[PDB]
Amino acid sequence: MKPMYRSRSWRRKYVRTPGGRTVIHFERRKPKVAHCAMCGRPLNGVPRGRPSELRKLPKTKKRPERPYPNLCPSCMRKVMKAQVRASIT
Amino acid sequence: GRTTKVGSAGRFGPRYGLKIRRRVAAVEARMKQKHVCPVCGRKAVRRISTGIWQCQKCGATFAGGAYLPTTPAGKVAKRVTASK
Amino acid sequence: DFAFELRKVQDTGKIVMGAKKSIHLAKVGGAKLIIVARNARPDIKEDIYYYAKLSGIPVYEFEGTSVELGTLLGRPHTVSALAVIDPGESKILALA
Amino acid sequence: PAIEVGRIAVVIAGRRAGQKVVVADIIDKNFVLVTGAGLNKVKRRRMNVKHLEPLPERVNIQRGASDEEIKAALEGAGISL
Amino acid sequence: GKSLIQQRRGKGTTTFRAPSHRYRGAVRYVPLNLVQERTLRGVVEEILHDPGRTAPVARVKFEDGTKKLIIAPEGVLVGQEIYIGPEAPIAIGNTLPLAKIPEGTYVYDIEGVPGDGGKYVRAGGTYALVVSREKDKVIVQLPSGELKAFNPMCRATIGVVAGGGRLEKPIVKAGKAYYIAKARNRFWPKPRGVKMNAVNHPHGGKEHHIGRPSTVSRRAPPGRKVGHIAARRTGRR
RNA sequence: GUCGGUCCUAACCCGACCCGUAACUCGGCGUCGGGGAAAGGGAAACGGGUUUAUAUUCCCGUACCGCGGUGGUAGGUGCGGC
RNA sequence: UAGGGGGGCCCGACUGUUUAGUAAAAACACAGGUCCCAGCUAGCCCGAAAGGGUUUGUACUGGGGCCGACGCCUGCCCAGUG
Ligand SMILES: [Zn+2]
Ligand SMILES: [Zn+2]
Repeated sequence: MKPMYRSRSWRRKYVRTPGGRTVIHFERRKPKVAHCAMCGRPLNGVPRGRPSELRKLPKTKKRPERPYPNLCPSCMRKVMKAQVRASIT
Repeated sequence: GRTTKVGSAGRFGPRYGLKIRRRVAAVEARMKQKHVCPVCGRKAVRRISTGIWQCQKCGATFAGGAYLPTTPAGKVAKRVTASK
Repeated sequence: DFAFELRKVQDTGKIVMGAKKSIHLAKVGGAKLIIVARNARPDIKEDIYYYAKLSGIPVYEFEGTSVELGTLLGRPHTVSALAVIDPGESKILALA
Repeated sequence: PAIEVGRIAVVIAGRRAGQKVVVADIIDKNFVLVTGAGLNKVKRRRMNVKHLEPLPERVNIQRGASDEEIKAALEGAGISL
Repeated sequence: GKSLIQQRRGKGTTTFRAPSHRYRGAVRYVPLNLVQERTLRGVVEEILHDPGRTAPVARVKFEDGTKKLIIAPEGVLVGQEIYIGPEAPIAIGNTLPLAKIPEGTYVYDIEGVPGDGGKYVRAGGTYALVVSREKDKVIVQLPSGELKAFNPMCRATIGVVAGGGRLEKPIVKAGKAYYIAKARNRFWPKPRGVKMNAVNHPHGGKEHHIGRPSTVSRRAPPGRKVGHIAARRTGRR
């Protein structure tokens, strides 16, 4: 093992080969899930991945269609209601 | 629990002396009881960090004392500026 | 609120306690009076005041707390909002 | 006042969030019938009353009407969607 | 001879310098040349621990968008609105000029000269009390007991600093003191001068005693001010 | 092309302007700019064979990334669900 | 593979550190006690100056000395030196 792989940011895994070798493969770690701006609660409908993984997805497979996809639904409804009630006069 | 005299300072065992063990135990016992919230009235307030207190139920987060949510001078200032 | 008037409602008429039910009755209709506690969530308070000022239902603001309402009633829990549907033998609507 | 038939409201959930809508009928305690009425891209669909915010505006119609019959009312009443 | 610790500190080496890259930024109010007569409004959006401060700090967002740090008062809530200016009410957390603050009020974070950003009464649990107002000076009682006059246009904030009672509990262990000192790169552990050699300290020598009065004149040269510097008295009472 | 270096910043360092010094290849300095990690952050390749001695680098098989084109379509001007 | 045990006395409260290569200790440090300077263009300090450290700090703070966990206590003297 090289020093770059003695580093615990590489998540080693053991894998048996079609030739009977049983080698070690190295991969980088996955980033965590998107969180709400107001409450810090987790979001739904948003996939996890590194940039190369996210660039192999279309636009509509990355976020929910509804407005304000960066907020949890309760906070979204708060925002829409406040807009409405300020659009009265 | 199953100690006559020592409390949280039973982690010390024999060491560091009476005065210091007693004081640590008392401060920590008064700190680790659930306190009344100033927004909802329920007993669900705990210390996050030195000077920072949070309620588990309503989620209310406020600044206070080191080992208690209120201080005497704080209560006096509240009373006086409520007068004026 | 008055201990005796609200307890008389409790035993003579019919009440529906809880903020979700109160908001729903203020939105659709089917209530006579709505009582809200001072320190209740501003979200709930705003929704109630809006829907009831539209529907035409009177709202009384109880100066005490949600815990105190709950205990006033025979209940071990918060009662932040309350809806009087059926009054009886009491003068509770006379206080708004 | 109520969720009266003829009431104008905004949707606050889903795709069609930020859009006015006129109420047409009432199904259950929780569900009502809302039409976009072809002013805007919303069809004749049952919706929950948690998902609508009612506006003070109103319209003269009957309990259960049609889409060509509502568009009229908004002709003169003075209501754009 | 050889040098003292107090002389090596002046050189400015890593052994003595504060690790302020670890801290949250400095704490200052808002400049007058941008709060002249406007009475700005802000909302509290976070309360934070600061490693170089002894007091908790709060993050305030203002209307334009500008975010800033303030020293937090005992009682302030996340989601609370504060006001900075001359026509701001008298309420815990608001910043006003001394000329608009009644007598008897508890005050913190006082400026020395108007516009300097805040200098006085900053530590956990401290408070100052307003004593007298006049047209040329406002007299305030500082936590040392001392009465001091300020210009009436100097700004202060109303309430008490948060984080009091800190010293109610013993440190107990040497390791806890290790960490507390490392947090601000204080010289720890501390040596005694009477158990140093004579080349190292004006005390010092194999018989471990001060052999001359420990009171030292205010006019003594550097390398010689150790013990009790210009003491008016010594002892118990 | 796919492994590492060539990018980013950390603690820190340097230059110009500016100030000091009888002066300097000396001492400082906020700012402007530039540097600073082959175990921190950071696009993309795996298995089998081949040589006396190289191989995730040559060969066989089967893949991926970036840039640039060609030709069609979704969309612009579309929908299902409270 | 795998503890010999018990009773008295002196020092140091304890975990920790020390004379690389004749001293590991009863010496150092430690929590804690108490005294001194200082309201900030401060107090203490580096430097030939310019500038700078404590300072992204403000008396529940920063600097300077002596004793050294805990318990019971800490008497008299300001003529002399300071
Ligand atoms: Zn949210
Ligand atoms: Zn609460």
